[PDB]
Amino acid sequence: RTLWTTPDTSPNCTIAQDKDSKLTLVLTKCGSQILANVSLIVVAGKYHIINNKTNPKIKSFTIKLLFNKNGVLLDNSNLGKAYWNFRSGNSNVSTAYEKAIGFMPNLVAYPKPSNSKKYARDIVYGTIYLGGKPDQPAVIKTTFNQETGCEYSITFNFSWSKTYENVEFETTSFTFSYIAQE
Amino acid sequence: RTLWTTPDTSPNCTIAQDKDSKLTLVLTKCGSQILANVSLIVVAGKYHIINNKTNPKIKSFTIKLLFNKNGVLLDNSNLGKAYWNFRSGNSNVSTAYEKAIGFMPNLVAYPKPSNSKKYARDIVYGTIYLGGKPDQPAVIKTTFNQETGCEYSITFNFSWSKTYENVEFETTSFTFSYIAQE
Amino acid sequence: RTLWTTPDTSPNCTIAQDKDSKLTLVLTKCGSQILANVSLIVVAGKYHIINNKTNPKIKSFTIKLLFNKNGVLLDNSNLGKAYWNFRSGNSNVSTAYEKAIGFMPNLVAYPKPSNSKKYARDIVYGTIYLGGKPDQPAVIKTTFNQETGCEYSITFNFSWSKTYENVEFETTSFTFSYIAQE
Amino acid sequence: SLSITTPEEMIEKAKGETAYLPCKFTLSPEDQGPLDIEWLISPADNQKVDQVIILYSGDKIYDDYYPDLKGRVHFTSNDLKSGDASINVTNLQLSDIGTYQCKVKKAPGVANKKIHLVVL
Amino acid sequence: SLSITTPEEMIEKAKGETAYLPCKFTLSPEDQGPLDIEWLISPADNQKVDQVIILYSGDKIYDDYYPDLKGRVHFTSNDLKSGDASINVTNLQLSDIGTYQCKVKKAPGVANKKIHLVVL
Amino acid sequence: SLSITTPEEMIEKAKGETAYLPCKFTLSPEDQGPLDIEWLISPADNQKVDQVIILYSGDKIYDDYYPDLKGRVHFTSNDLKSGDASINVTNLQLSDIGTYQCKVKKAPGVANKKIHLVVL
Ligand SMILES: [Ca+2]
Ligand SMILES: [Ca+2]
Ligand SMILES: [Ca+2]
Repeated sequence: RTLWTTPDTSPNCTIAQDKDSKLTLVLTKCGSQILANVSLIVVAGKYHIINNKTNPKIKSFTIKLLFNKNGVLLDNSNLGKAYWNFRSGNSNVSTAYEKAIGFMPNLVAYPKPSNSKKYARDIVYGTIYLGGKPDQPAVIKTTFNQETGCEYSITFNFSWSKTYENVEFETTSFTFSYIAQE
Repeated sequence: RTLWTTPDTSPNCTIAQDKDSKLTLVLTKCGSQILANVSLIVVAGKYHIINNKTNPKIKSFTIKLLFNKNGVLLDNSNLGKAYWNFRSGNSNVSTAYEKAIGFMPNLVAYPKPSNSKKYARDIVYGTIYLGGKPDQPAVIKTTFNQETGCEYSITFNFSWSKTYENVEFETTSFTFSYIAQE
Repeated sequence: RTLWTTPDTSPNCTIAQDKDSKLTLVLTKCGSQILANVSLIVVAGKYHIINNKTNPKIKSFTIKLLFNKNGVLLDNSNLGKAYWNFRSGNSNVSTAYEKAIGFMPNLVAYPKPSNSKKYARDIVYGTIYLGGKPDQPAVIKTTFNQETGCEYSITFNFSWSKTYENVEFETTSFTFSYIAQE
Repeated sequence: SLSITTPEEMIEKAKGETAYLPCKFTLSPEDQGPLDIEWLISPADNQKVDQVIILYSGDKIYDDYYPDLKGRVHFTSNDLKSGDASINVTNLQLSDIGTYQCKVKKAPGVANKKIHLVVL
Repeated sequence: SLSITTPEEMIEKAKGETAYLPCKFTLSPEDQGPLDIEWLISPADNQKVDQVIILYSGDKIYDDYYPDLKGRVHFTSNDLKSGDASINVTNLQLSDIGTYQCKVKKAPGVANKKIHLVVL
Repeated sequence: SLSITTPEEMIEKAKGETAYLPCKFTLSPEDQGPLDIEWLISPADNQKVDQVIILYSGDKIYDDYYPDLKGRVHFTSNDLKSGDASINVTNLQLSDIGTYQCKVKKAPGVANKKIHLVVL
């Protein structure tokens, strides 16, 4: 089964201002591993067009998906709920889902912060390319169960080192996996 | 189910001259995502032994898989049809397949070129290593549904930046995924 | 089905000294491909804290998983057998497994060394990050069926180029796949 | 299934006038999800990806997008949810020439329309 | 299911004394796998991952881990497998203040305990 | 299942002579796919991957491969498809010493043979 944003979402993400981005996220359950595929298109606001000559300190930003005990996406997530659902064709089923615990990042594999620092294994790094250009790398750092105010979380951090000048922030796609809660 | 080239193909690919290469491609259907694994061994011709001291402008080449509306591989693809089929053991079923639409890259996820530029998310980048050597990186850039004269396409572009001197073009393997048509 | 080390193993690996490391390895069978997820935490001994100012020649080390004809892990593997098993919840079934041939790396895809050199496609490279820090890359090189004294093998080699000074060897996670024996 | 009238359309208007860009849609019984309307433009620079123009989402209008159209684009219907996602573009400039896309979604229903706008 | 008595516990002891860190566990009928005990400490440096202290695995004790505790930590029970994974820490130092974790496993059974140790 | 006669074979011949490298195969009823024959050599440089020598594929012969053997290698049978994938190598050189592999495929059938050639 597949839980996703659909493959051609309208703006569904809010980073710096309402609906400034399109997060494409597809989660396919392969038993105890989730096979995940992600990309980002920023459509407006601070992160839309990167110019590090004019703004040298814009180098990193973060998108959080926060879930309750039923695996339902919380309102204060950067990702919006309306088009986050189980798939039907190239869209979603009409009714909002009530349960998706089998898609949640495993809390024993990836515990919440505690007196223990989270191990690095709770993170996956990938390198993506802005505008599909081989000389425009950026890094997607995905962390499982980092966040407060939720039962489960997936956090996507986007960062880069190069001094980009008028580069539109729209990325290639990256596949990863993680251990499912059940 | 698995659609593949087999894991030890005879020459099955034509880039610069007939049957000059062995593309190993395994597609395993995980519902709405295809789990894909790829490598290349060049066996003859222009891309077999790279020498950028003698030939500084050989830096990039492309292999295209073109499919019709039934997901059948077209004759003008770089990949040959004879050993591209559903698996049986370590080989293929005897009869050529008639339908593989469930293995095709999704056209809503990855539309053909139009008045709209294709988004970067229609591409996945991976870094592979020639001869398995850690100091011999090359980049595999895979694009979904870029090509004309077909219903669906997967394009593999191989490129490098280093000045390689007498390096045989045979790569490590890379795994990626993509959204399936159905 | 999932064959794993569990997601929070006690020390289960012996590199330089008994039980000096925690290999986290999850294998999920997707028909003819295994979806694999790996990380390493070194807990004691030579590879625990890297200091290449004091020890400039510590740059690479290897962990071997050796399997018999039934896919059972051999005693002389670096990975221990006690908590390598089919999953039950966040742990393992009580009884040691007798058969896991469907999780073994395919011998036609990845033949043992012979008069033929192994092709580079028998290897997958990934870049992981020590302590989750973006400026602390290290390379995980995974080779299928390289080793003697077994029917099947998976070898994980960890190496780095930077001169690390007092960096704890605990890694981010990497996903790959490989062709299954059956 | 969900569909839009005249899914490919040519429209010509004179400089300085207001273009009416129709996007009239018909829902099917299955379309019981949340209504979502998105308009995009393909820039004259063919190396630039499409840009968002205006949205209707969660019964609210979002128009802080494509700078060249800011303030000049509005939904025309007083009852958009009943099947009318049309927009107008005021004070047309020659630079407004291009292909505009209307995307109408009401899960699981989906449809798209493209308009080739010519300004004389 | 497998459980440990007082799974969160506060213990205070004076400098120079021996701390007894209880980890008494109860098995359930399903727990028929190999017994595995692991103790860890969270370093005072919050940027450092947890460190192994001592193990009981394959009916053997492994104690070549956390240098600051080397020689000072021992399993206390003469019959650990019957439900007693407790340890002591001798000659307590102020630097021994921290959170200690006992992990008890007997597949498929799993349980953990945390102890906040204060040295006065 | 598909098999080849003498799947490991030692052959010795004198310098200047022609070596006959047998690859006689037996099909099974299931083998109803396209016939595919590939010959390879393992170079004397053990750090170099195997190289293609000659192919029979889609009822055509492809021989533009291993330069050291170009023009010197030919399929011997006048009816290869009936079970005879043998090749010869003319004007043997000492440098022709090595291990040669014949791969016979007729999906789903598969078999391989290795020949250790010694030139005296
Ligand atoms: Ca802490
Ligand atoms: Ca265009
Ligand atoms: Ca050799």
